[PDB]
Amino acid sequence: YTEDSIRLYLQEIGRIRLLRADEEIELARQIADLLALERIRDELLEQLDRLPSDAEWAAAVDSPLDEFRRRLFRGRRAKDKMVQSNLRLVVSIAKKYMNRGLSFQDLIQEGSLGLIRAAEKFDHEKGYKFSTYATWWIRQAITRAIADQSRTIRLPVHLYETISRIKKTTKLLSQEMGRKPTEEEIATRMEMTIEKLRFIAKSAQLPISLETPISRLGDFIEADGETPEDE
Amino acid sequence: HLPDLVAIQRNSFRWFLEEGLIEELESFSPITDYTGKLELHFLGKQYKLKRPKYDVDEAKRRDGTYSVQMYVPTRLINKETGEIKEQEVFIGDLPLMTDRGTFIINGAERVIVNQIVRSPGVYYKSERDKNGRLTHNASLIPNRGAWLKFETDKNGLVWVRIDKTRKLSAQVLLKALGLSDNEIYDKLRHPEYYQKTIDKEGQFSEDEALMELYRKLRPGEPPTVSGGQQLLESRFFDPKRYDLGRVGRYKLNKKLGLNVADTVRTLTSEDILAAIDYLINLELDLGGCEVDDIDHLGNRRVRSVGELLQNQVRVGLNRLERIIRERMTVSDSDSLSPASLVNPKPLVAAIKEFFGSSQLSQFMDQTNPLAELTHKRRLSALGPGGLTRERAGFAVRDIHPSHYGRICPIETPEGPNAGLIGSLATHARVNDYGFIETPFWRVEEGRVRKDLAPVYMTADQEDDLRVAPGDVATDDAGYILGTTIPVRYRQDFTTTTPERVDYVALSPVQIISVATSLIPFLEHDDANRALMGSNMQRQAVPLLRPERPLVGTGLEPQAARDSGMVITSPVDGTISYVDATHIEVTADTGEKYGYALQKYQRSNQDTCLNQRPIVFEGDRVQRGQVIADGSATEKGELALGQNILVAYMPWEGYNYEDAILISERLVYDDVYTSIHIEKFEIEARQTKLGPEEITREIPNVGEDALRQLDENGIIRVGAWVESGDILVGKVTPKGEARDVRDNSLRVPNGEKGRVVDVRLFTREQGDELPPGANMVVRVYVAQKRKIQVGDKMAGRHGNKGIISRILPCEDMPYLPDGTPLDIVLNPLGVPSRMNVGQVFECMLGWAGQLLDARFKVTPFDEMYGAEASRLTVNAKLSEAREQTGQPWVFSDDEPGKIQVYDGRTGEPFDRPVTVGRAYMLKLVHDKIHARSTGPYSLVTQQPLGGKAQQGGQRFGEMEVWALEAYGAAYILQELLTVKSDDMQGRNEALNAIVKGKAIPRPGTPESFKVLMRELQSLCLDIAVYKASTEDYEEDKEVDLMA
Amino acid sequence: EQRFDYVKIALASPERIRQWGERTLPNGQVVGEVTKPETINYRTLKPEMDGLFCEKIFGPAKDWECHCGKYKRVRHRGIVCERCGVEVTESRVRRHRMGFIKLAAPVAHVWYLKGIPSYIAILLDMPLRDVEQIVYFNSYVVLNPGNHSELQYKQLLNEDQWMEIEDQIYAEESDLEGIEVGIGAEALQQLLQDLNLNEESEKLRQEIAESKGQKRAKLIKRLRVIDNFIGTESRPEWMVLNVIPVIPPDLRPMVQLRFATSDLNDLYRRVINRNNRLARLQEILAPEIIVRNEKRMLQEAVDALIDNGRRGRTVVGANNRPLKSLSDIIEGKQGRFRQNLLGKRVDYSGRSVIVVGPNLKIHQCGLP
DNA sequence: ACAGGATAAA
DNA sequence: TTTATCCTGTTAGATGGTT
Ligand SMILES: [Zn+2]
Repeated sequence: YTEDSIRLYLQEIGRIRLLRADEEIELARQIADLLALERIRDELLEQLDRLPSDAEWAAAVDSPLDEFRRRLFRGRRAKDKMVQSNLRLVVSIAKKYMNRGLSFQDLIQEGSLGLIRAAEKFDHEKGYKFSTYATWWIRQAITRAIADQSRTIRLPVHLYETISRIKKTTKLLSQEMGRKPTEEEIATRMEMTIEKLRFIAKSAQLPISLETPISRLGDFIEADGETPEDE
Repeated sequence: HLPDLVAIQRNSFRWFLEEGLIEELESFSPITDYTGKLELHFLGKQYKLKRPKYDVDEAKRRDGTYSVQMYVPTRLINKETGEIKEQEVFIGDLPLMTDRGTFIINGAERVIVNQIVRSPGVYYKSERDKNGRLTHNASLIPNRGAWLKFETDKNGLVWVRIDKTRKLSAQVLLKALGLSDNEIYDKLRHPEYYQKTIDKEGQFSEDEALMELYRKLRPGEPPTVSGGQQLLESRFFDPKRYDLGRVGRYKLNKKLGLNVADTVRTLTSEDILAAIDYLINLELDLGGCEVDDIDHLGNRRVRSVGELLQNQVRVGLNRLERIIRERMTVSDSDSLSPASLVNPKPLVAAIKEFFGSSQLSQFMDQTNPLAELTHKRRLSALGPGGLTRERAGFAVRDIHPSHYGRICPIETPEGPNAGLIGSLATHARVNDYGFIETPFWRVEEGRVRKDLAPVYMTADQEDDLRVAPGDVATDDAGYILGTTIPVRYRQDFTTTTPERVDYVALSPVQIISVATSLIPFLEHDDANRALMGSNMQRQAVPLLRPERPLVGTGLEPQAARDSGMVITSPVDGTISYVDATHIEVTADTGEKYGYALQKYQRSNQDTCLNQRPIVFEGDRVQRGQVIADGSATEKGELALGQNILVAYMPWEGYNYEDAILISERLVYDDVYTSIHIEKFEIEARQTKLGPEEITREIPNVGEDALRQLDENGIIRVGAWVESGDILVGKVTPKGEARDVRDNSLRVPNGEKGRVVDVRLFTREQGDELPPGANMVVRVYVAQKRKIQVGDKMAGRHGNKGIISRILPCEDMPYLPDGTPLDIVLNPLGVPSRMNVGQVFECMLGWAGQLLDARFKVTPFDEMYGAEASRLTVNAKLSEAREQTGQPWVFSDDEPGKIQVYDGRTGEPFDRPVTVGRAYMLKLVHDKIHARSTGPYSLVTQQPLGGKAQQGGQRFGEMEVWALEAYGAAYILQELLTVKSDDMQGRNEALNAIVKGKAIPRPGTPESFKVLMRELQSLCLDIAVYKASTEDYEEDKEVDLMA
Repeated sequence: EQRFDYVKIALASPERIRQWGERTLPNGQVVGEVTKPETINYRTLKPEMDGLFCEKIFGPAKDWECHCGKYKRVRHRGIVCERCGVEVTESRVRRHRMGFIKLAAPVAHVWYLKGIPSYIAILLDMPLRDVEQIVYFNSYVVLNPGNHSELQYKQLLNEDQWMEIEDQIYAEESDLEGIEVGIGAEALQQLLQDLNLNEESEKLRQEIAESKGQKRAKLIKRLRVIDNFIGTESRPEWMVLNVIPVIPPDLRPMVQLRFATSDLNDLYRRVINRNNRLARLQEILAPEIIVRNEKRMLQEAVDALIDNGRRGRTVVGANNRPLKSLSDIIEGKQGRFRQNLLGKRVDYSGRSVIVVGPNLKIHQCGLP
């Protein structure tokens, strides 16, 4: 009866055995069948402007309602197992950003979405291991989540990319010239105005908390209003 | 025999530079990736250092950092191809320690305090139950890592409690370590006591031992022998997660009696077995075992900048190694070079955080050289790894008999910090393990051997010897006089024959600090007033013309040579050039030496750090002769106050309860006047509307208030600024030409002086401006302050006071020669405070004035006679009386008292009073504050607090209780609502007062509404209701927020 | 002569929380639900539209000025804009309006869960450890014994035990019907809805009559809590939160010095992020473990918001210091009551050093 | 992280 | 016109934490 939540999640994960490549291929085939069936249903939804009933959906596949429903179930369970047995991969990738703005548990749950998408777009016919395709999606989901959920004043992804390129250019100039580059040099190298560079530098800052010891910061800030004297 | 006073701060940085950084680089040098293909080696024995950029003075005036760059050679080795790309990588910027023991961080002088902590090792303790027997426990504490607690139960059981988890019998731990029964049976001395535990808990084998250890440490997981093994290896055996330290190994070997090498710094089987054996023997009372005292200075250590830096560097290096491994495995190609592999951001961040934002690196105390000197010799019990204010109790804040000669028993703060911050004694020093030592002379057959060299000794060493104090008197050569001699044996005071004395302290002032060593006639003062005087000596203010005491103590020339503000000639020659800013001395036969003097600089506490020359042009100068002096020194030695005529008698109520009555000569003779320099800052930022401009085109201002600006919007050097005067003119682009808005910087209310420096820093000039700023202007304003009503004056013996009246010199009492006094002090404050030493100094100072002499009396001077101080003072006064020729100077009927007359009427007082020359100091600190209406807080809409923002005075709940006891209801209600946070009643009250009408009734203050909103936000349906008047109606919920 | 007479405090129902936060617009659209964890725009420094500082929910940032700039000046009073639907009024309303957050899954109020008396545990007559395990998804609970023989109402089932029960119920020969289990705060809500207070009160009174010792004391405490709920006419399942209130933005100010932000903004953002992710997981039919872990995360985030560090680990900030939650504001020597209600900083006050005036009279003072 | 594509807001 | 902001996809293999 531990109180830790991450350890409990890791235990819940460890109760699942890793898949094998043949198991991956089988599950990928069932997942593809489920995806095609879902696409058909979506077509029925466009035709009916409503959710099709199981009987209408079974009729759309010329399949007995029992056979159709069992096929649907198998596909659901296949996708479920594919995601479930790879959560360990999700944790292995998510542990590499535990100090960037999102807590470890948030990284895990955001990488789970990438794993789900990877399991939805895996192609067995490609002839590759699922652990190679899934890594890209897990990493992308975690990086996007960090870009969109790490700051109180959220910055767009293009701003993160701009800041990264500014850092790389600054390091390259420092290595080339053997000294710290100036603002004008960096602005010329980046082909952008110095005011834009200063704006990027100002927007990259982290907001300081009101309760920073100085005694707290929040007790030294005046209030917006009209002074009784000025009325 | 006093060595360098600030040496605890140098030795620890010399050590860090010599062998402190190397050990931490080498401890992490071999970095390997997971595939085992690439390896980074850091040849940390060859780290070079780049010369500091800028300079010490340039860093100070630019508001930068004084530092160097560290470059270590590295070699990336490919495990297969074997290509080795040798290179030198940038590691970080290391701030450097100046010649005075301090660091310069962001253009401010900072000092790293010394921390007194508990030393690593094994400590035994015996606890007694309410009704049970004595049970013994042992704690094993490393320099860094997890603790290992052993405990003995009431039934004879041995338990181990790794970390703070539940206990586990020692058998599990000993079997998990890989020990068979025979070895743990042989090493233990009394094996049946442990055999009882073996029988009660069952003999675990290694496999099940590791299983149970894993089960107890990490419940909820399936046990695994390898899992347990790894857990133990990471807990107590991992060189990078458990460090005993050199001191930890030394203490373990000394206590347990082992012989393990000094190089091994992790726990070993021998260690735990020994510790258990010692616990068993202590339980059974073997004879050579003893519980430990944690307040003993032999079980406590001092950490200084070297150790704390090492630890921060270690953390940064761990982060750097993680980054390196991440940016090494990912690479699918060996296109990496050691320069592109290391990232100095974590190490730079760790060093910057340690030197700028830690609570062990402190803003320097720089009021005078004495405060500066005692700030570098300070020992703290608080910080990251020590105590906390709420956890420190009575036992920790007391004096321990092991502090004798190592920590001053007098100099401490008063208040919440009493006993938690201490000061190193005069002769004490810290050895290479971290324990405070103190020197002694050897005594052979009752003879003190001052020919041999002082033997230093730690607290534990001097427990079996009989040590005599430094006030024992010896005859010609060295033999100790007397028949009984006080000694210390095993932390107790006894008396012995002087043939059984082992060691003698070097000096009578070996027990006190440097600030307490500067109090003459100290043995005639109480300890509380000695504390007050020593503390207040470090709040004195450097004066316009300093002056040496007449009754100095002998340590003044030594307390000023370490602050690094006095210039002495190292050369026995002649002086060829003297100037207010430069001195030059030509060696008798040799090269010329040149010195530059600081002029009207500014300290951390806004005092002045001037430096003036003493010598004249074409002067013969010897080596070690004073050439220049600081702001608080006269000729070599400390000078914090002035010698003034004092009389002890009551005035017409102006001496009442520590108040001070002075003369007007102290104002027009420029006694007790000082220079204070303040710094004002203005920032040109970039708003979304536009940037901010510094210019003289200020709105709503006339040309009569732009006289002293330099046609750029900034005031001129040498201008006199009064209150509200513009210093830097700035305009902001407000959004609503007639668009600029005025937020120019002005002098605060109650401030005036001359402008002495206007430094400008802009990004164009190559300066490190803040992230969003485009111009930083700094203005320095200096002023001369005279003594005035409300200032604090002090003496060296603990007598403080506030000046309440300044009399014209024809109203002050005068002497039988016509000389009016300078200060009148109440004698009612002398006998109840037991600071009689002030009555001795005055009298000796009187003699010193009359004999044109200066007396150096050392504390505890009564080892030579029965009453040495009184006899010396009386003899000096009689000699002054005979030399001067005036019989009224000294009287035999009343030695220290002479006749004094009244300046108002000319009639003598009924009885003679005590007059003399007293050495008084002027203390720092700007406290007067008042407010009518100003800024308010964000959430509660209550007035802000603080002098710098027109803040209000807090009306706490004790004041509310006081007003409730008076029966006041309208004063209380006006204070609580109309004058604090009745957001609508404040304006109505102000408007009624201005117009002259009556103040209307208040409403509900805003803090109550904030609280109701917060309680609703906590999922509570709390509300305010108005009761129904008639019968068949429901109560109606009242809307406050309207 | 006085506006209000008494202050009454009761258990907040979800309807009351929604009423506190839901306000209608002239267009007919209702507002008051915070849907996005966004505080302010980085470039325009203007609050977002469905975030923690929204102007359509809390009020205009600038008094008598619209969010889009269509309406300005006092002339337009009470005129809700059409382009963005913000009410052109005084900005002071930003410290009175609340708004709410609707939760994808119910959570438990930590005050009624982790307290010296555990009201949820006392009402359910269950040990606190079992209730905590059910809430934080460590064990199942038998919401209905159904037809099984060894299963009892309100019994904790481990994962392996529940799998064995699943095998039993999916056997072709099983007559087992009507067995129900639950995990999370939804199970607690169902158990709290099951309680019939009148019958429980009568049964407890009858049992107390024939009882003594510690058993009597425990039944007395249960009867006291049950009778309090009967008198207050409040349903005990209200201790399980379905919606939560949002504090007004001016009570958690985000001022610009850099931007200084209250810790409540971060706590609310955590709650909103986890709630939105849970909704997405429930929309794509995610694996059950992932959904359960997200529900546990939502419970922990709401816990940290209400009282940080009471149950689980303490949520630190940018520096390793605890974030100040809602409970930390109203308690302690630095709390609201003792720092702002029982004692205040007042105007028309000064402070200075005192010297002795010997020529003054006892009723006089010397003021500079 | 990085590249391509769609779009609307400045 | 010209960016500012959002959306989707990526194929060696990788699969339970630090303080
Ligand atoms: Zn609008």
